[PDB]
Amino acid sequence: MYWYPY
Amino acid sequence: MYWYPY
Amino acid sequence: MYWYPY
Amino acid sequence: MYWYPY
Amino acid sequence: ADTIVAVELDTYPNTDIGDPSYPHIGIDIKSVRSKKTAKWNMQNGKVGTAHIIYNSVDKRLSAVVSYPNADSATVSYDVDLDNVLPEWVRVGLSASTGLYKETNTILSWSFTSKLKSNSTHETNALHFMFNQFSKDQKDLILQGDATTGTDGNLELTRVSSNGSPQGSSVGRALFYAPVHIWESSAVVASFEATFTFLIKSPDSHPADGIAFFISNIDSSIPSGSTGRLLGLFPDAN
Amino acid sequence: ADTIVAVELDTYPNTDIGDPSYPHIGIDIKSVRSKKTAKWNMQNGKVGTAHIIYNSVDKRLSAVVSYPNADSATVSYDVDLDNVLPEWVRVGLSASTGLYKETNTILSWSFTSKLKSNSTHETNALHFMFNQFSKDQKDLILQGDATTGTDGNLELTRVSSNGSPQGSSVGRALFYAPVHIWESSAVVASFEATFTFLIKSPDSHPADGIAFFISNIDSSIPSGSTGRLLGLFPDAN
Amino acid sequence: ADTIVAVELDTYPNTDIGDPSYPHIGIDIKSVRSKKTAKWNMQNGKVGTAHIIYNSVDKRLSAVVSYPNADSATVSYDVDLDNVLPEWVRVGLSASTGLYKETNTILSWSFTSKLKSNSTHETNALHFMFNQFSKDQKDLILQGDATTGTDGNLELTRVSSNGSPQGSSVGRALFYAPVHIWESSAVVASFEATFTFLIKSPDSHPADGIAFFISNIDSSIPSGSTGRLLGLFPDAN
Amino acid sequence: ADTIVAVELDTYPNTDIGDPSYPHIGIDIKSVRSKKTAKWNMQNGKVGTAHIIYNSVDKRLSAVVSYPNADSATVSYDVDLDNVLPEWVRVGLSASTGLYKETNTILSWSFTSKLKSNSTHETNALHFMFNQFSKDQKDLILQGDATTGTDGNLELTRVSSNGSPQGSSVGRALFYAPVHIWESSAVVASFEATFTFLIKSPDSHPADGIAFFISNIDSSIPSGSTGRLLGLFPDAN
Ligand SMILES: [Ca+2]
Ligand SMILES: [Ca+2]
Ligand SMILES: [Ca+2]
Ligand SMILES: [Ca+2]
Ligand SMILES: [Mn+2]
Ligand SMILES: [Mn+2]
Ligand SMILES: [Mn+2]
Ligand SMILES: [Mn+2]
Repeated sequence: MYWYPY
Repeated sequence: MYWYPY
Repeated sequence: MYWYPY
Repeated sequence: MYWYPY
Repeated sequence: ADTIVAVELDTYPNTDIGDPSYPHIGIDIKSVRSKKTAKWNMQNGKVGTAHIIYNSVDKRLSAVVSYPNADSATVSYDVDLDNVLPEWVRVGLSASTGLYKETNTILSWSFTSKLKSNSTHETNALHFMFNQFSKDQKDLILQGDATTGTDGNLELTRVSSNGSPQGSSVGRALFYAPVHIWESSAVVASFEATFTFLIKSPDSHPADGIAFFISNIDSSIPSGSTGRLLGLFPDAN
Repeated sequence: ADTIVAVELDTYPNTDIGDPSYPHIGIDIKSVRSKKTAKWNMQNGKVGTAHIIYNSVDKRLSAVVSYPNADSATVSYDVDLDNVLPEWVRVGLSASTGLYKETNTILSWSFTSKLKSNSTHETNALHFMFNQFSKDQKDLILQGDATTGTDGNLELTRVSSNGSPQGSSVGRALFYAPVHIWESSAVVASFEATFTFLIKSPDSHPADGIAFFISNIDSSIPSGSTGRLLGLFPDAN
Repeated sequence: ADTIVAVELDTYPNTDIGDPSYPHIGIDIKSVRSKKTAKWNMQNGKVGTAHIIYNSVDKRLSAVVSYPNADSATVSYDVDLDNVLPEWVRVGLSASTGLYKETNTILSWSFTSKLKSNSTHETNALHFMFNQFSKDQKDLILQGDATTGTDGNLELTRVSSNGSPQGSSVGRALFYAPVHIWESSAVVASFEATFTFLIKSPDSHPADGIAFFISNIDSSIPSGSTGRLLGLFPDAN
Repeated sequence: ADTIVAVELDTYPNTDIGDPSYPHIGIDIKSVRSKKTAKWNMQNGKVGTAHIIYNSVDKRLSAVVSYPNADSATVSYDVDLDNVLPEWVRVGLSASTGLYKETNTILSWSFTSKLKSNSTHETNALHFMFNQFSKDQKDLILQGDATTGTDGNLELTRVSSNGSPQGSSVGRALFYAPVHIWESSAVVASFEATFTFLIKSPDSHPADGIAFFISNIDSSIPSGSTGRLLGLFPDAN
């Protein structure tokens, strides 16, 4: 689970 | 010379 | 990582 | 209708 | 009835059903009354080319008709094909003649369809190209008076032995395999069609036109669709 | 009856009819007894690639099957297709199981056929590419137990709900539109096919294989062509 | 200076130079201040795809950026390229990092350009496709910190041995051969570019972006064009 | 020095160095003394077509030259290019005249190179097609007397204002970007070339021919390679 900055 | 109707 | 039948 | 050299 | 989207190369102005007062090109969405047209300086007896493009990102159907060393005619229309055509359709060429005639000869026809579903780059594509038609063209569905074989070319409408166009004639040529024109999960769907025609009219008074169309898989020529109907629509509403 | 030409990926050695004592790749010309074979280090459970090529200039049919980071097998046979097939044909994929079984999954399939006749660069071409199969694949003719959909893959033979291969299964996939494979007048005619498969057998000692074939337009599965017959031939002659 | 048209995948919002308040995609015409943008839900660590299309008939440049099983970002801008770019140009990919970093990895890149002059169908076309880059990619012009070889991929910006992105880095990759993007006598000119990227950011705070650009044949990285300038423009006017 | 591999269209029989007693097509591997030839019924003043094909599976280089409605000549030689060329090369067209002369006009030229390595369907490809040459052809490297423009044609050798062939002329056309012709790890590598020429000689008894060649990236015309040397070799060894 690699997915979020913003 | 073959080209025109309208 | 199933199978070589050889 | 130039030329075949044969 | 059938569902039909077509780009028409109209040669006779029937300004009684919405037609412009001159030879034009237009985009038809389920009706013979074009959504938008554009004056087309048709050159009797000269070979010409028609380019049709459309992509799902812009949802814009555009067409270009040109003649070597001449100004070209261009027409576009913002239309979302997902809400007009079933996802599986057939593509083809239709032409007609009525009181007045012309030859509706096709010298070549190529088509390319790309579909990219969201499993990305996984791309499905169909591409066919015709540079010459043989007498027995099995990958083609000929309807009406349409015939191939006339040495290389595809005669959409009736032409006599001596080579003159006949009146009241209708013919179509659809590609055998169905085409997947659009799909819900599609990231990008596009297609482009190209064909070269030769509209010849001994009595400089041509009619009625040639068209590139897309329709339901089982579309067939409507009754009395000769002349002004270009063999695509049943009436003129 | 039918006319077949195929490149078979034979997974089980039926010595009783010519098969070499090992999984192999072969070229079949109107007979299940390959005119030529090459051994194939098949890898149960691994995704592989098949490549078939041919051109009229060399009249040599060659195939390459390989697996990522492993050696590939190659086989070639000199043959003039003009003297074997009708000029119009259909192309497809065939697979079968018998006593022993295996999944015969196609993850992608693309074909390209080009024919250049006797007129300045007039080239006729057909190209299709399936990177994903939909549940309703209208441009494919499924015969026997063949089915598409199950999340984008073409399952040539029976597969249970849980995913295991069923014995005694047969299935074929033929591209809807006919292919003009040769013309008694073309300078050069060529075609190339590629498809990635996945052969997985639990009861290890798999059977019977997958084959890329070319046949008469109206070919159908011969009765009793399960197992060793690969759903292509009616007998082992 | 250079003349640059680019589609940018901006990951850091520098809303001080016109940037939106979130990761976006935009079209830049000779300036870093995009003519039009569109919110882009960037997914750190996921492979994505970018499709760019443009044809001379519509004179509209469009781009689509998507991620498997996710909504896509789309942006278009009506712009006539004939009056912005020289007829011969070079195409490539540029990326950058500054205070904050990310990996700007390219996994594949394909490009296709078609030009049809009015001597009709006489078509000139260029097409290249990269699915894997080798350590010594001679048909590519690498600039700045751009490198290939990292087993298949093209690293536009600096990445350490262990695999983490470095700050203040600039790199570009231009195709060796010049491209004929437009021509006066052209009936129809089009091109489409596709590439898959992998923007990874250990500290969920990526920057600065990747871009597909078109420029004069001798364009090179401008000074201090790291970070927010994506290695394309000298200033931010 | 240079590394050459070429398919020559030899118009004059230089028996003093191996040439057969007649116009021929040949395959040259690092020597002007063809490893194999086939006679060629050349037709002065007629537009012709050349077709060169090769694939790594068969490792067989074949060429076909023909004229509309006339027989074609074919030649093939088995060779493993991996053991002859560097993995990166340039492709081009070469032509020459000597005492006797001839026009060596190229009306169109297209090339396609595909390389599929060891990873699921990863295919690298390059394709260019010239259906018309512009005066300023930036994607071509012209050497010697080669010139483009003169209304869309590539004139490999000297031609006077009035249009007659000059003796003692040499000229080559190489595609700007390097080509990755083989890779020590590709399942299949192949390339195919096609070009239409026009060889016309007034002082009938024409010389010396046109050749499609593949060489090291930095190849140049050897001095004194006019006439019998086809602008490819420095001597007849
Ligand atoms: Ca009308
Ligand atoms: Ca068997
Ligand atoms: Ca920014
Ligand atoms: Ca000679
Ligand atoms: Mn109309
Ligand atoms: Mn067998
Ligand atoms: Mn921005
Ligand atoms: Mn020779």
